Amino acid sequence: KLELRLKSPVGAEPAVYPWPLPVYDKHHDAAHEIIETIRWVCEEIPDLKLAMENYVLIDYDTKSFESMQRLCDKYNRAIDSIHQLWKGTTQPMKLNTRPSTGLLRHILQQVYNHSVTDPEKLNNYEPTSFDLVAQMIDEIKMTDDDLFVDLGSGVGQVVLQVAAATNCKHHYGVEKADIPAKYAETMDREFRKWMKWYGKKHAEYTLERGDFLSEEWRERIANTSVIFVNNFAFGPEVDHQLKERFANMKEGGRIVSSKPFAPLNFRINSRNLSDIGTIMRVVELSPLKGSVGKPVSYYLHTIDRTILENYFSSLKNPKL
Ligand SMILES: CC(C)N(C[C@H]1O[C@@H](n2cnc3c(N)ncnc32)[C@H](O)[C@@H]1O)[C@H]1C[C@@H](CCc2nc3cc(C(C)(C)C)ccc3[nH]2)C1
Repeated sequence: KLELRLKSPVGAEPAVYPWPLPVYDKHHDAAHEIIETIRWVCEEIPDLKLAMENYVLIDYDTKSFESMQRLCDKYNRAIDSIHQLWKGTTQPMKLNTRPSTGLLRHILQQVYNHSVTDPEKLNNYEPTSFDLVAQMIDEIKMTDDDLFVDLGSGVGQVVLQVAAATNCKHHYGVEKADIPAKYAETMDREFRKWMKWYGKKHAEYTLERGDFLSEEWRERIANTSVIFVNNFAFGPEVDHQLKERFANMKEGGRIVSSKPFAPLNFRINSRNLSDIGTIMRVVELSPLKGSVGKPVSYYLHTIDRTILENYFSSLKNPKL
């Protein structure tokens, strides 16, 4: 049918690619997706690499189908070879694995390229976040008991990313507007599709329609251990409304944001006991060197009512 097919490394349904090979944006074509996909699978399987590298030269002219099929076939043949070896005394790769950071960037990238049909329909109302978000996840030091929500989910790329790098129960995304929430519906599928295509595990997640300020979410925000929220352009109305939901939150949970929900040099005194800063720490996170008003940093808030307790331990016994 004048097309290309890649064979899944765990005998899942192959990836179909129509010719000519679609270009998605100024820096992303499906041609390189392929090349990437291949060398990423070569990564999981040292054997496939062994069967490929010692023969392949990696590079081909992407303009020619006669040259792209040349590679795909080579790859597809190497796959069968390994699958045969999978019938021998040797074990296959462990199926219950999470993606390595490197791999996952590529995966989410595919999910974007394939689901975002019109890369302009949202980018008009919106203004690599991956590397950034990755940093935050190491900073969050997430434990198997936490719950995560992205407030204002968008198409939920982060929702997905957290779901693959951490290890917890149903993680959630909340999106009000129909457009990005609609894209999220197919973003759900492709992600789950490609994950199976690669044979990698991901925590349960759910990309939802709704407003986070609404009555129902008041409750849920309080139950959620980890909160990512990009609040750069939020405006005082909504900013205050969040602080109240964050108030109810359990002890020790975290909030990551572009803008601080509590001042940085916050000392507790007379006319500030009502303020949210009383129940949380706010340490500043330094930005990754390759990501973009140039001067920007980030803020990690941790629920700490010992901050408060100390002030009420101090009103008893003035040492000065
Ligand atoms: C500016 C943020 C909040 N957001 C805008 C979206 O918020 C949505 N939104 C507005 N108010 C809404 C409402 N009350 N309920 C439902 N959703 C609403 C709105 O529809 C819009 O699509 C965009 C971020 C993008 C989602 C992916 C994402 N990038 C993140 C970056 C970060 C950093 C800054 C800490 C690194 C953290 C989390 C991220 N998630 C969508």
